Amino acid sequence: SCVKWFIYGVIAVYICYTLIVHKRYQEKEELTSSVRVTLKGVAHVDRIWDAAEYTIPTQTRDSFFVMTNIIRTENQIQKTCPEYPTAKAICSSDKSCAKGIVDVHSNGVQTGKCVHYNITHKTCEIKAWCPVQGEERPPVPAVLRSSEDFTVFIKNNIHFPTFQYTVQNISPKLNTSCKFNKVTAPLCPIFRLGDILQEAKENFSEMAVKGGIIAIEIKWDCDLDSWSYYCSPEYSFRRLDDKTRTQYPGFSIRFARHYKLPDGTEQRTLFKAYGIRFDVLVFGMGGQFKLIELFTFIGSTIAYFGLAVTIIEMCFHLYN
Amino acid sequence: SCVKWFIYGVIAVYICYTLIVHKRYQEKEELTSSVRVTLKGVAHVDRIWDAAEYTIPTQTRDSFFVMTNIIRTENQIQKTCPEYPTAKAICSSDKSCAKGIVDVHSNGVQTGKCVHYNITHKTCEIKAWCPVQGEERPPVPAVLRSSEDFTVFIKNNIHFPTFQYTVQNISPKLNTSCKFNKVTAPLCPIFRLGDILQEAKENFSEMAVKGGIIAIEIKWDCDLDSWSYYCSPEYSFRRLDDKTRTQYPGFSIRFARHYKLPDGTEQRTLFKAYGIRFDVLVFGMGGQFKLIELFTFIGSTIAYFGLAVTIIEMCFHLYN
Amino acid sequence: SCVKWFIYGVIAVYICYTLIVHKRYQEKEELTSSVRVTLKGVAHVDRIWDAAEYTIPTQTRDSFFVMTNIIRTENQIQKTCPEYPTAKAICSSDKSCAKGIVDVHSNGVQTGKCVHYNITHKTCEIKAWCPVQGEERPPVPAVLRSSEDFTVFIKNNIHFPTFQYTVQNISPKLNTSCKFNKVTAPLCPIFRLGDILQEAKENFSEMAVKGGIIAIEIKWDCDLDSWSYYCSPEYSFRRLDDKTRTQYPGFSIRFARHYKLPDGTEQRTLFKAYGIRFDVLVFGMGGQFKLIELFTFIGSTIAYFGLAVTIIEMCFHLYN
Ligand SMILES: Nc1ncnc2c1ncn2[C@@H]1O[C@H](COP(=O)(O)OP(=O)(O)OP(=O)(O)O)[C@H]2OC3(O[C@H]21)C([N+](=O)[O-])=CC(=[N+]([O-])O)C=C3[N+](=O)[O-]
Ligand SMILES: Nc1ncnc2c1ncn2[C@@H]1O[C@H](COP(=O)(O)OP(=O)(O)OP(=O)(O)O)[C@H]2OC3(O[C@H]21)C([N+](=O)[O-])=CC(=[N+]([O-])O)C=C3[N+](=O)[O-]
Ligand SMILES: Nc1ncnc2c1ncn2[C@@H]1O[C@H](COP(=O)(O)OP(=O)(O)OP(=O)(O)O)[C@H]2OC3(O[C@H]21)C([N+](=O)[O-])=CC(=[N+]([O-])O)C=C3[N+](=O)[O-]
Ligand SMILES: *[C@@H]1O[C@H](CO)[C@@H](O)[C@H](O)[C@H]1NC(C)=O
Ligand SMILES: *[C@@H]1O[C@H](CO)[C@@H](O)[C@H](O)[C@H]1NC(C)=O
Ligand SMILES: *[C@@H]1O[C@H](CO)[C@@H](O)[C@H](O)[C@H]1NC(C)=O
Repeated sequence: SCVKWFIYGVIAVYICYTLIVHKRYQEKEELTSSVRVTLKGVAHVDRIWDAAEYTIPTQTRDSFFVMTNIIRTENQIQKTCPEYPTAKAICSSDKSCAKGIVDVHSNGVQTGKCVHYNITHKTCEIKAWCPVQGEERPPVPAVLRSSEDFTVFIKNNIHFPTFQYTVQNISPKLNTSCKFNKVTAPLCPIFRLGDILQEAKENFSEMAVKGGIIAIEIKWDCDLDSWSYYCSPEYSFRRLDDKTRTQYPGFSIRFARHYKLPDGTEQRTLFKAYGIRFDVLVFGMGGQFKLIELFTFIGSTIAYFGLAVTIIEMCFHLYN
Repeated sequence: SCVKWFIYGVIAVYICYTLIVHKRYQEKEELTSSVRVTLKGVAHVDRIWDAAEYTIPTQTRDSFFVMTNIIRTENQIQKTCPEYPTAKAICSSDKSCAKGIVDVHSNGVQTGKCVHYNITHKTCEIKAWCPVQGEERPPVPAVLRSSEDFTVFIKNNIHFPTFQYTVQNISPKLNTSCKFNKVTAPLCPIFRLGDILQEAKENFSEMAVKGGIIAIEIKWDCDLDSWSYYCSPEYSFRRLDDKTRTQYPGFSIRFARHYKLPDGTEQRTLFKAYGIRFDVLVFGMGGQFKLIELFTFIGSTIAYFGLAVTIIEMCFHLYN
Repeated sequence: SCVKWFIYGVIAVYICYTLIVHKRYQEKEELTSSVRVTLKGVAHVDRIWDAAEYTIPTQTRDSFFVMTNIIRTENQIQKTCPEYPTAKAICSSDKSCAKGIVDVHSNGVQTGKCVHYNITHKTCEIKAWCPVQGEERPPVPAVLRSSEDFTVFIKNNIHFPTFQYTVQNISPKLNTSCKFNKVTAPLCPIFRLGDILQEAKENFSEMAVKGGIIAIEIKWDCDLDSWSYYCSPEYSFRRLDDKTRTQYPGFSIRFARHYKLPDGTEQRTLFKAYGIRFDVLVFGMGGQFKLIELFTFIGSTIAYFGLAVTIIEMCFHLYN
């Protein structure tokens, strides 16, 4: 009959483990998140890149983009010019150049003339925004590599609407001259971009040349009970784009700045901006004591394990 | 006896409660949402602010931004100038200004000289877009406070792909001259921004100074069965950022408008636009009768509670 | 006595079915996704529309927007002009035109005078960006209808962080000269926009006039076990806005390009750009064998079905 009370002890111990460890006495709710970011830093290389230059106006609620490398082509006007030298765009004679837009890779409608691109090579003439943008190989060191030293301030506000409870990842009074540390300052959400790529096992200088995608994962697992109150974030950092060269890594945005000359003709300045798009993913759950939950758990285990206790009871009776 | 059939009655009543109240006969599916917004309104304050002035192009699917307050600094050129005099940017001598150092408060790379801003205030000289933008105190009544009277038309379309059923938050014929009221017109998705912030227990005049974040929460709980058909939206409104002064509330975007002067050198106009970012959160579930589910429920409860019945009959028969 | 071991066989075959089909030996994990898109194509209509022209800078992680139809109003200056002829704006005499307080549909503050719009009709004078933008009905064939032939390259990388495993929807070495095929080339995520709308049962020519919303749904159901390895995406395509005359379909963005005249006064060019906003929705789950999961399943079925077996054993003895 020792085996019997061993089974009873196992059942009781399991019910208490489930109750306490899994907190079956509390209601759970998924958090509702709000993220805001503010960038600080300036790079002076052939131009002064403050935040207004290396950012685009942010209406998104979960991500933000920092420019790390730049290809700029200025004062381009709609006219005729040589195509950029592409396998299908290089020509020896006008017979190679078909009229109109031929493939999706062209920057303009082809006139059919084969015209010099540089001293050495010829290429198909096109009607386009001229001169066509032609580095195509981003600068050997990244232009805005200095962005490694920029800092980002991530204001994350979490809401449990049922519990009417709100938390943020900021200490009650925060000294700005702080840098995030897992143990010493967990409530300092100021991150050096280089440090972020560091925790993601990535080399900023290398990644900055062609861009990429970094996920800032903020996890909240919250107990709102007065006994054992824990509600604080856990950050992890991960690179989301395949780093391998053949698999098309990196990220860039294309944009233009349009101008009008005194004559009235429109002229534009075309940017291809490689950069890192940071995706801020905030998931989490929170729980709080509720009587209805405790009662339903008690009733549930009383029913189920009450049936188990009686069946095991009669089993030991009927056979011994 | 009495206690036995009391237990059987409790079991039967519970199976019925579960079946009907929890609708265990229907398959449930989580909705997939689509939001579009269109803003209407004009403010005449020193300039004519129509939608093209007080919004930025919205490619995001979950949110939209309305400008409420504005700081503009015009005709700034890349050169050297004094930093803006903010405490901890002030200096008496050149040793306080480190050379080539970008600090959290600085708008440019420091030259290392300490230079006059006023007669009275000296500050670290920097290479930056000059003059530096230095209000840091947004206009005392909000510039676009009148935006309180703008209206937003929120077109929400939800799909249940399994059920191949689609719903919108718009009445079958909608008069534009309607304005949302919780009870009188629930399917009028035209909202006065002031009314939204009112529903969020917030003062538009106050919030318009430094900006903020409002969540427009659209809840759908849908029964698609013909005998009890309910599928209509439920709106709630909540401010997501802590409004307290010390915890860094508000929201803004920085952007610039670039021009070129005749010599070709760049000059830009820098905007710091405080405003409200509205985040449209659409959550929801819908359910529809399915035979496979009803059969699974009947089979499940016959199995489990059939075993329970055999326990009570056989086992309590064994005794007495 | 045959019925008893028939019950045992049904239970056993069911345990095996659940184990194998539902893969109860696997830990399951929800997907973490990353999408990048790149647009390629050029349209020649009165101007050269390359990607910098028909797109807006995209910082969002789940969507992208292509312009299909355009209304442009150039050289708009703040001054007085007639309102656009909308029902509430047409007037025969000055008494209908109220001064100052405007309507939500007005483009500027009213002077209170009733002034000529055409030869034929008059309308209320306003202070606004003049001339007001007045087609209100987009061009009868869409101006950028040719975007049908543009291609989009959708780079999707999914991560299972617990299993430390990542996949992408791109073949291991991919030649760009591929076009997506459901069966022949499923790992070629290069789509012609026309073909996208085709798969969604939509006509690009038709949709291009007023725009709309297309959902590109990428589903991953992944088994990472070596003996049964499947991890590849399946795409579906759906139009999210109700295709119907009265229920307000279509999509557009408003933006402006500001210029300065030699005088220094502001001049702007106002765009209403109709287009298709494509939403890339990536959901999925993946699973991998884990010993703790298999053990918890073994223990659970031993517990539950051990009680069931003893119950029916006691029943068959005690009664027949
Ligand atoms: N990425 C970042 N890394 C580090 N710190 C950051 C970062 N982003 C923001 N901060 C700090 O956050 C403070 C509060 O900024 P916040 O109000 O949220 O947004 P803004 O900086 O746009 O200001 P605003 O809301 O418009 O008044 C800023 O004020 C100040 O320090 C700055 C500040 N400044 O930004 O210039 C100057 C200052 N003094 O004393 O000169 C004091 C601050 N402060 O105490 O927070
Ligand atoms: N924020 C808002 N608050 C209130 N109503 C809004 C708002 N946004 C849109 N509406 C109304 O919604 C009607 C349908 O808008 P819709 O046509 O989808 O708008 P878009 O700007 O996308 O234009 P489009 O359809 O592309 O030509 C509009 O037509 C009209 O009333 C407008 C309209 N208008 O100028 O937009 C004028 C009009 N009269 O009578 O002059 C009648 C309308 N109407 O009855 O719907
Ligand atoms: N929507 C699209 N439809 C079809 N193809 C697309 C699309 N988007 C991108 N591609 C192809 O993807 C190739 C790799 O581009 P990717 O690395 O993703 O981005 P970027 O082009 O910005 O990179 P980069 O800055 O050049 O390193 C591009 O190179 C090329 O073909 C282009 C390319 N080009 O973009 O100009 C020229 C070329 N030749 O031979 O001239 C060969 C390519 N190629 O083989 O992939
Ligand atoms: C001319 O252009 C072709 C195409 O890129 C290139 O291979 C060649 O090196 C260029 N020659 C000069 C003079 O730069
Ligand atoms: C100096 O400039 C700062 C700018 O905020 C101001 O606080 C101070 O009163 C000014 N004093 C004079 C004399 O300009
Ligand atoms: C006059 O303007 C109104 C637009 O409301 C239109 O009904 C009418 O046909 C126009 N007549 C012209 C263009 O002569």
